[PDB]
Amino acid sequence: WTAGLSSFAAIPFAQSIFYRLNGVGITQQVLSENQKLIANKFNQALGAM
Amino acid sequence: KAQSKRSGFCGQGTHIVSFVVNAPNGLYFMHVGYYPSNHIEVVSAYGLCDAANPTNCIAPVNGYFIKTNNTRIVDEWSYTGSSFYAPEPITSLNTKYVA
Amino acid sequence: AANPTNCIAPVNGYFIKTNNTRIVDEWSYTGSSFYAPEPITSLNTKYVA
Repeated sequence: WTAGLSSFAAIPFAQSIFYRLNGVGITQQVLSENQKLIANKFNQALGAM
Repeated sequence: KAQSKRSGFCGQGTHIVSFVVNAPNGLYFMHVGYYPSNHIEVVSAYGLCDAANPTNCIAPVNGYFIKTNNTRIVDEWSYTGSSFYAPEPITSLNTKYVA
Repeated sequence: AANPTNCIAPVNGYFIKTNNTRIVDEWSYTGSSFYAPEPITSLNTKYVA
């Protein structure tokens, strides 16, 4: 969360996507764990583009 | 109207105060902006797990530099967190830490 | 005197008798409910002033 400046530096890309998804939508980290091949579905979406 | 909750345009990085100046044949904007001018690498501690039911997790900043309770992310000092700085959310499963 | 102290978080402010303020335009929208822990005490003690 870069609230002020670049002091926050860097965070793991995969973890950042999960946290941002949790904030944007009701999908939660526990729900994401229940969901299977979520990353594979994201890869399929990139392939479709 | 508000320095906070503004997309970056008033100043590079942080913006503190905004002023209005009358340019000839137009409007001139003068803004006060904060630039770090130095960077020092310190290890963060993404929250902590405690015996209390709500664990202490640092929502405003990524982590705590030392003792799992530090607040020297600003210009100077090494003040330690007293837990007032970090809001307490519902505990989330993780290894001896909020993570 | 106790560790919790009067503080301004939303409209807040007010004078004697702790908080006597209304977030809504209509006066006395909130009786004075809020409480909560106070993070720190500023200079000119007995008052956040």
